[PDB]
Amino acid sequence: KLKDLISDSFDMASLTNIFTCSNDLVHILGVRTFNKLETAVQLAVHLISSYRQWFQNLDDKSLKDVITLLIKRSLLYALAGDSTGESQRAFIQTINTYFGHDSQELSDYSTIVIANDKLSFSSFCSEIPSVSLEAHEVMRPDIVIPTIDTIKHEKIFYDLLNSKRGIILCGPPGSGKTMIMNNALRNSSLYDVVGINFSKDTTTEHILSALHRHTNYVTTSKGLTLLPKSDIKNLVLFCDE
Repeated sequence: KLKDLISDSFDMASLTNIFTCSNDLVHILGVRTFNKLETAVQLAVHLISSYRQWFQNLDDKSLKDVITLLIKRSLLYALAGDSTGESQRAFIQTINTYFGHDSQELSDYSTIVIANDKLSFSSFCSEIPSVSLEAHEVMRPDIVIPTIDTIKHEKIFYDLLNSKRGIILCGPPGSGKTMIMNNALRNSSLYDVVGINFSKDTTTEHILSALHRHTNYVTTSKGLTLLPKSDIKNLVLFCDE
């Protein structure tokens, strides 16, 4: 049922225009759409399967709506996830134009959250509380001011990480990329961070030693030797620069 809904949810006649418009866009670390397709499909399928038991009680219209919204978000963050904020917004407008208008419209910060005691869906935007600081807390190297963009980036970073594919965080210096990664992975207790600071000269032996610091070799009759880690909690080999 879910695979039929995914296949019937998006049709290539609509997506040709989306891909062509994606080509007409400035891309930092530019990669051809033929390669971004893997990220788009993987993220879309992971997002759709993350709620695969909460569609049974949902009517088919709303099921199609939620599938289309997830597809739109994955396409946005794969095709145009490496562009400027304004370019992304233009791409939400493009996606909403080219997809059918009978589906839920992706917004700048559209998200899906749900309670099992009271079934909830549809787009939720600007639900971050505002906090005021004391006078003596103006500048310390420990104070973060959460905004809509920071929450959005943490959410999409976590969603990409849960899809089992690598993430490259491109940004100007002092944009808090490691800050976003730390706040995204410290809230959950399923990923372990092993940071590596790349230098001008770096050998594979550094990566191997860092992995061996946290990971334990195993030997099996099938699969020969494998390299798990110590615990069930997953690993993240964050390699900066």
